[PDB]
Amino acid sequence: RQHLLSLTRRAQKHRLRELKIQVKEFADKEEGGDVKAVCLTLFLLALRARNEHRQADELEAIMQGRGSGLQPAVCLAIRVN
DNA sequence: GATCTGGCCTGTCTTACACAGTGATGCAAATCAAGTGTGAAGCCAGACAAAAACCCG
Repeated sequence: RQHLLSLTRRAQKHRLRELKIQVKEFADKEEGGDVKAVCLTLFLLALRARNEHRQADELEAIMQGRGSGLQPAVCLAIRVN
């Protein structure tokens, strides 16, 4: 009810229960059973309102499996060679 | 007896059998560290007007 960095996982849960309600219903009725992409783009927009295309591109990269992730074939290459 | 020949003995000669990987130095290239005011690529403005993909008489 006060802040969120100190509010725990379920404290935040009870804080935005109704946020979750609306977002899940709208998502799984509009995108035909999906919440990942809609919450993804929601956070992208709500952070890009502060024109932080650096973090936007970084998050789109981690969603695209390229950057600070080392896809398992790469780590396997390193362990072998 | 005298010699022939065949067997064994070395004796050379042929191909082959394990070196790139270690930690160190040492130069060349990159960057980067400030200065300070720029413009440029998007941001987003609620609301409005020309195209691709597919429904529809």
